[PDB]
Amino acid sequence: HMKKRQLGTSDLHVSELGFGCMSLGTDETKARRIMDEVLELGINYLDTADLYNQGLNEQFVGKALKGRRQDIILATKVWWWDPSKAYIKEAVKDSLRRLQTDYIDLYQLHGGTIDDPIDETIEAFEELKQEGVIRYYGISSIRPNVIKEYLKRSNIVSIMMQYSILDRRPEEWFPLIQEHGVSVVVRGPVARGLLSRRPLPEGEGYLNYRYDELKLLRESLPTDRPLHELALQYCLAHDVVATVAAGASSIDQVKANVQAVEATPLTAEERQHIQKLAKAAVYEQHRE
Ligand SMILES: OC[C@H]1O[C@@](CO)(O[C@H]2O[C@H](CO)[C@@H](O)[C@H](O)[C@H]2O)[C@@H](O)[C@@H]1O
Ligand code: NA
Repeated sequence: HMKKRQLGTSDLHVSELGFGCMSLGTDETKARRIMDEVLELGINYLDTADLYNQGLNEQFVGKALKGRRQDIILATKVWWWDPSKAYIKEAVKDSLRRLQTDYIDLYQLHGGTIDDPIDETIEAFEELKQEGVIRYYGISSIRPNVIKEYLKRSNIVSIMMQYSILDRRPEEWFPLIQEHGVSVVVRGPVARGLLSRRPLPEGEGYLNYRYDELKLLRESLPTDRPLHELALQYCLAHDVVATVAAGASSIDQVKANVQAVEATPLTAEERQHIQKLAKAAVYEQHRE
């Protein structure tokens, strides 16, 4: 019942819910148990990169892939900052060794800026792709100047962005991304718990929302779906979004995310109501 979407123009067909950001823990047996359940739910997209400062243990994920690697789409990212070709090419070797596999499906640049050596970076990814060490590459960025450079100059297939009802800054860039045949991978779709059952911490805001505005918005949003489901479905209602990496701290939370993603898509009345009710901010920094 887990649907898939094409990632950009690539041959990667990713589950609409992806898995990432878990302390799979200290015990291998239980980590493998968690992974078996993730895959049983029809999730086929595993991103080992840190999201909100938690990644996936590559040694454990490697052991979970045993016997089924061909059916899983594996993503990773690229201490001493060294922005060279040689660094990008050497970093992926480490992940491959830990993962006990010989290719990565999607290799993603984190920490990019417009002052980086952009041709060198693109060349490193293209050389890895031509050699088959990776199948495709992408970036993780909320900087429009970085995004525009890689859309114009490279063959990225994906951009990972923080995106939710409460952070609609990405939407400005969706037409440009889609015109280039690129997809968005979403992080933070539940706004780190602000679009769930957890209390809004008193007095605290979120981006350009004050506390009182978060309270009013929770209450004014449609109530015929749980808020968590409305949040995930709002992200998915945009064709540019290929997959959402929602946070989880347990198998029960993964199962809740799966149930929400497999719910009925938003209609027009629903998506429009949300667009009108929620702020539509833009990025202030790194625009050009
Ligand atoms: O204030 C003008 C205009 O800005 C919006 C943008 O969403 O609200 C921002 O400004 C308010 C007044 O300073 C803040 O209370 C609010 O937190 C902030 O987002 C609009 O709501 C408002 O019309
Ligand atoms: Na614009």
